[PDB]
Amino acid sequence: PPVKGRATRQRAAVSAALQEVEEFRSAQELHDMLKHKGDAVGLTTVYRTLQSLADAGEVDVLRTAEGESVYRRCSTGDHHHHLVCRACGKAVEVEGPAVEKWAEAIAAEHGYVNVAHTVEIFGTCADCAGA
Amino acid sequence: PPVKGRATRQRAAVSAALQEVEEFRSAQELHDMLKHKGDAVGLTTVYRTLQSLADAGEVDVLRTAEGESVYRRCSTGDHHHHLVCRACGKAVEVEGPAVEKWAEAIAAEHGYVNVAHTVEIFGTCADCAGA
Amino acid sequence: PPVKGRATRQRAAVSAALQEVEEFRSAQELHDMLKHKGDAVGLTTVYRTLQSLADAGEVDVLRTAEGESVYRRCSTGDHHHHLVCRACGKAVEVEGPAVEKWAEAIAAEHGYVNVAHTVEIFGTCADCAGA
Amino acid sequence: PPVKGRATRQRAAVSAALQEVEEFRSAQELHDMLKHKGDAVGLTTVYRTLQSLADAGEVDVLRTAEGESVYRRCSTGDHHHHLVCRACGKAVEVEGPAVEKWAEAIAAEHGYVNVAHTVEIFGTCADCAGA
Amino acid sequence: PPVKGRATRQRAAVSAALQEVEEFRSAQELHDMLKHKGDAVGLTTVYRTLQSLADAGEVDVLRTAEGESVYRRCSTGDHHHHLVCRACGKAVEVEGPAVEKWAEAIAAEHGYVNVAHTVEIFGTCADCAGA
Amino acid sequence: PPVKGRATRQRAAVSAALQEVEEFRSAQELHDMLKHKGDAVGLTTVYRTLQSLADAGEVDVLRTAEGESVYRRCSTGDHHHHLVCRACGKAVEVEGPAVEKWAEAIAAEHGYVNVAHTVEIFGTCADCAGA
DNA sequence: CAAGGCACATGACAACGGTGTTCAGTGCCGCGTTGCCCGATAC
DNA sequence: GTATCGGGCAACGCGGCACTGAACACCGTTGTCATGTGCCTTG
Ligand SMILES: [Zn+2]
Ligand SMILES: [Zn+2]
Ligand SMILES: [Zn+2]
Ligand SMILES: [Zn+2]
Ligand SMILES: [Zn+2]
Ligand SMILES: [Zn+2]
Ligand SMILES: [Zn+2]
Ligand SMILES: [Zn+2]
Ligand SMILES: [Zn+2]
Ligand SMILES: [Zn+2]
Ligand SMILES: [Zn+2]
Ligand SMILES: [Zn+2]
Ligand SMILES: [Zn+2]
Ligand SMILES: [Zn+2]
Ligand SMILES: [Zn+2]
Ligand SMILES: [Zn+2]
Ligand SMILES: [Zn+2]
Ligand SMILES: [Zn+2]
Repeated sequence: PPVKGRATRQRAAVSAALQEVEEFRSAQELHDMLKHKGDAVGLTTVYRTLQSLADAGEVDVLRTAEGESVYRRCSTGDHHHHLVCRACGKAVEVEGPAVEKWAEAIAAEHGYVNVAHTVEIFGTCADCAGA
Repeated sequence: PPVKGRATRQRAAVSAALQEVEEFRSAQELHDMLKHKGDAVGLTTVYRTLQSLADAGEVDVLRTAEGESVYRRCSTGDHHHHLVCRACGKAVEVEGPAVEKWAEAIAAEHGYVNVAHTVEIFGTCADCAGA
Repeated sequence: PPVKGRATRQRAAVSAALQEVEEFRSAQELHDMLKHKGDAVGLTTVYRTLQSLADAGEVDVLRTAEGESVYRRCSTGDHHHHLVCRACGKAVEVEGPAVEKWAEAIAAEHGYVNVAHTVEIFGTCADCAGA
Repeated sequence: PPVKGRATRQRAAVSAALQEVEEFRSAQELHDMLKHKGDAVGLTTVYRTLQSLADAGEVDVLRTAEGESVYRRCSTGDHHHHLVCRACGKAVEVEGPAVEKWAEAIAAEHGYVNVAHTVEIFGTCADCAGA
Repeated sequence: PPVKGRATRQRAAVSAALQEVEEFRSAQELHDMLKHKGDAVGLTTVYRTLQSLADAGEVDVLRTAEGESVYRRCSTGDHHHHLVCRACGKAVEVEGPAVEKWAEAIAAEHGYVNVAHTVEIFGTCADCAGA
Repeated sequence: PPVKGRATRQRAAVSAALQEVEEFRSAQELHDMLKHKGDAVGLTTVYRTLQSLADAGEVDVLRTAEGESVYRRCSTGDHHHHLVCRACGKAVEVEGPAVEKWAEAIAAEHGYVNVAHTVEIFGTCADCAGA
C-alpha cells in the first residue's frame, strides 16, 4: 500500500502492518499492535496515513454498529462486498451482479441521477458456533 | 404507539411527533422541534424513549456519515430498506427479494449460521438539480 | 486519591491502577496498561483524571529527558525529592533540609520573593551496570 | 563559542546573537531576533547550530514549564546552577557545594554507579513587585 | 473565508489577517505579522490553513522568482490575472479575453485535450522610482 | 555556445550535450546523462555552466511545480513562450504579439515603468490519452 | 593566478508525535407521581 | 351488611447537572531533497 506522500519509514511500517493482517482492524488496535511489535509509530500518524490510504482507495473501510471504523487491505481491487464475523474479524469478498442490477433499477425507477450503494452482510462462522 | 413502560404524556407527545414527521430526524433536532411545539420535555427522556422505540422495532435507525443516528417511523411493518436524499431527507420504503436470496445464498455457501443484512443506498434527489 | 467531583468507575479504575504500581509512567503508558488489564478507559479521560489528581496534590508529576510528563503515586505526603533510574523506573524517596536551606539562603542573598526548587537526581543502579 | 563545523557566516551570526543577549531564549525566539537584526538565517539551521553548541558544552540548555527548551550563553566555564525569573527572563548563575555533597552522599548510600543532577530554582525578582 | 474543517479561533485569526492585508504575503511573513499582532498561532497551522484556503479556491497562490509562494485574497471571484510589484507586494486585478482566446486556439491547433494558462506580469511600482 | 569563462572541454561537452537533446531536463538529470556518456564532470561545474549560459541567454529556463528549474537550448533566439507536456515534455515555440501588446498597454495605463512578463501554459499532451 | 571539484552545509515545506479541544450520548440522585389498596363512611 | 370513594404509600417515572470517548486540530521540533560555500589543487 504505497502512500502518495514522500517515502518514509512510518508509512512503510504502517503499510507493512496492513499487508500482514487480513482482518478489519480499528485505528486504535492497529496502533497497539504496531506499538507491541516494535515499529513504534504515533497514533496521529496512523490516523493520517489510514485516512489518506482510504481516500486514495487502497484500503476499504467499514463502519461497525458501535460507531468506530475498521480498515483492511482487500486482495482484489475490483468493486466487491464483504462477509464479516464479529467474533473473529475474518472478511471474505463477495460480488453479485443481481444486487447491482437491482440498484440501478431502483435508481432509474425513482429517476435519481446517480446513487451509491453500501451493502454490508454480518454473520457468525460455523466454527464460532462450535465450542 | 405503546411503549414498554407506563404510558405518560411525554412519551405520547414524542410518539405523536414521530407520527407527523416522515423524515430522518436526529434526537437533538427532534427535541428542538418538540420544544418549539411547547411540551418542553427533557433531552435525556427523549434519548431514552427513542432508544426504547428503536429497540421495540417501531422505529428504524440509520447511522449517517457524521455519526449521529436518525429516527423515523415507517408505515409498513414488513422488513424493508430505505432510500434517503441528503438534500431533502425524503425516505421511501423499498423492498426486494433478490438481495434476500443473494444474502442467504452467500450464508449457505460460506457455512455461516445466521446473518443480518443492512442494505442502504444513497442517491441524489431528482428536483435537487433543478434550480 | 479521591477526586473532587462525583465518584465513578472510570476514575476508580485510574486510582486503583496508580496505587498498584510504583514506577513513573505517562498517561499513555498508563492507558495501555489499563486497557490490557481489562478496564477500557478512554485516553482523554485518563489525561483529565491525572491532571486533576496532580492539581489536588495526590500524585507527583515529572518530565523525562525527552520532555514527556510522567506520574507516580508516592507513599509519603510530605515534601520530598525523588531518585530515579531511567533503565528500571524505580523511584527512591530522599529528603534533605540542606538544599532547602541553600534555597532560602540564595533567595535572601539575591532578594527574590518566593522560591520554587525543581531538584531531581537521575542515576543508574549498580545491578543495571552488571550484565 | 567555536562550532565543530567549518567556519561560516551562519555559525558566526548565531554565535554573535547568543553573545549579545543575556536572557534564556528559545530557538524560535532567537530566530526572530536574528531576522529583525538583519541576519536572515533559516530556522532549521538555528535549531541544528544550537544543538551543536549544546553538545559542545559552550551553552547551557534548559526547559521551560510548558516544554519548550530554552538556551543562554553563560560566561562562567565551571559547573554551576541557574536562578531564573519567569516574569522577566533574567537569570543569575549560582553554585553551592551542599547540593554536590548531597548527590555524592545519596549515590554512595544507595549504590548507584554514576549520577547526573539537575538543580534549577524559579522565583520572582524585586522589580516584579515594584509597580 | 470559511475553512472546510471545524471552526476554530486559529482559522478565524488567519482569515481575518488575510482579510485586512491588501498585498501578497508568504506563509512566514504572514506568521510574523500575525505573531506581532498578538494572536500567536503556530507556523505549521498557518501552512495548513493557507493550503486549505488555496485548495478551496478562496485565495490565490503565486510563485515568485526565488521559488516561494505568496497568498492573497482577491475580492473578485471571476478568473483573472495579477500584476505585482516585487518591491512592494501590491497586486491589481487584470483580465484579458485575447490571451484566453489564444489559449484555446493554440490548444486546438496542437490538439491538446485540456490546458491551463499561467500568465503573470512582474512590473516596477510607480512610486518606487520616485525618491 | 560561447561561455564567459575560458573555453575548456567541460563547457564544450556541456554545450554539445545541450545540443543533441530537445527535451527539458533538470541539472541533475543532465549530469546523470553526461556521467552515463562517461565524461565524468562534477555537478557543481554543471550548475555553474548552466547559470552562466542562462545569464548569457543561449538557453531558457522554466520552474516546475516542485521547484526544480529545467534548462533547454531553444532553437529560435527570438523571445517566445514554450508549450510543454506533463509526461512527454516536448517543447514547441509559440509566440503572439497580442499578449505583448496587452502587457505594455497595462503597464502604460497603470503607469508602471518597466515590466518583465512570463507566460507559460500547461496542458495534457495529445497522444497521452491514446494507449 | 583562476578554474576545477570535492565534502559538508543550507532553508523553504513536508512530516512527525505528545497533548488538547469538540460535541453527540451516558450515568445517577434528587425529586414527582402514577397506581393500588385499605381505611373510613355513606347507603 | 353492602357499597363507593378518599387517602396513604410504594415503586416506579422524570430530569438537570456532570462525566465520557472516538475523531480531529494543535504547536514545537525533526526530516527530506534540490542547491549553495570554504577550501585544496592544477591548468
Ligand atoms: Zn473491500
Ligand atoms: Zn467467527
Ligand atoms: Zn455492490
Ligand atoms: Zn422501515
Ligand atoms: Zn432486505
Ligand atoms: Zn432531493
Ligand atoms: Zn512523590
Ligand atoms: Zn525539597
Ligand atoms: Zn536500574
Ligand atoms: Zn550557565
Ligand atoms: Zn551541582
Ligand atoms: Zn522578575
Ligand atoms: Zn485574484
Ligand atoms: Zn486568464
Ligand atoms: Zn512598488
Ligand atoms: Zn526559448
Ligand atoms: Zn513574451
Ligand atoms: Zn504528452
